[PDB]
Amino acid sequence: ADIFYLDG
Amino acid sequence: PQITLWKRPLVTIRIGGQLKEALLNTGADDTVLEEMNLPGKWKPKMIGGIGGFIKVRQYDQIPIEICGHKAIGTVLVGPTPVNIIGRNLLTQIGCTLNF
Amino acid sequence: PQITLWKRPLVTIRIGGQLKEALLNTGADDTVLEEMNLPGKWKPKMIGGIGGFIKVRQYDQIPIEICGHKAIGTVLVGPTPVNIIGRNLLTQIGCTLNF
Repeated sequence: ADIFYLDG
Repeated sequence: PQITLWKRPLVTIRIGGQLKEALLNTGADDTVLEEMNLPGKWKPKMIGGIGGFIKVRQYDQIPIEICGHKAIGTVLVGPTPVNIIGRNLLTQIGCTLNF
Repeated sequence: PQITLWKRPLVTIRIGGQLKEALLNTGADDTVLEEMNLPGKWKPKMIGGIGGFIKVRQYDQIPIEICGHKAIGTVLVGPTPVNIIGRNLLTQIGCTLNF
């Protein structure tokens, strides 16, 4: 259940 | 295909006859789409990411075509910043990381 | 290597003799590491994920060894729940998605 999308 | 990473790995997916752009995301365990209507039952669920936890709706055994490749699995719907294809479906279409 | 996606694609990274484990993350624009006081000028930045934004310190031109591959580039430091290798560095080491 872990979603590491990152918008820099 | 082979997708390089100079740009975001955004691809076209087909779900419920709808076309959408989604991000191929090796950092996501699960697949999360922006708010939409999907049929069948769903189970309320909580997930987390870099800035904490969100509420989503979990749909099971949903067919999705990703760059033409067919998958059927779990799709979460809620307030994701972008449509995200996660490892649960990446594995189904045979996607790996290579260097 | 070829890394499958059945499990989280975790790899060993070295930053200045501190060696940590990081997620190879095609869904991340940037590279973000937890807890470390690395050298040089840094600029505040806000980065967004599922759940919202976190404040990080941006360090430029930082060496990082990833599975024997030499990477140098921008490294963000902040309260990320997991260490993340982003597209900025995945490109440098020749990493692609393949299916």
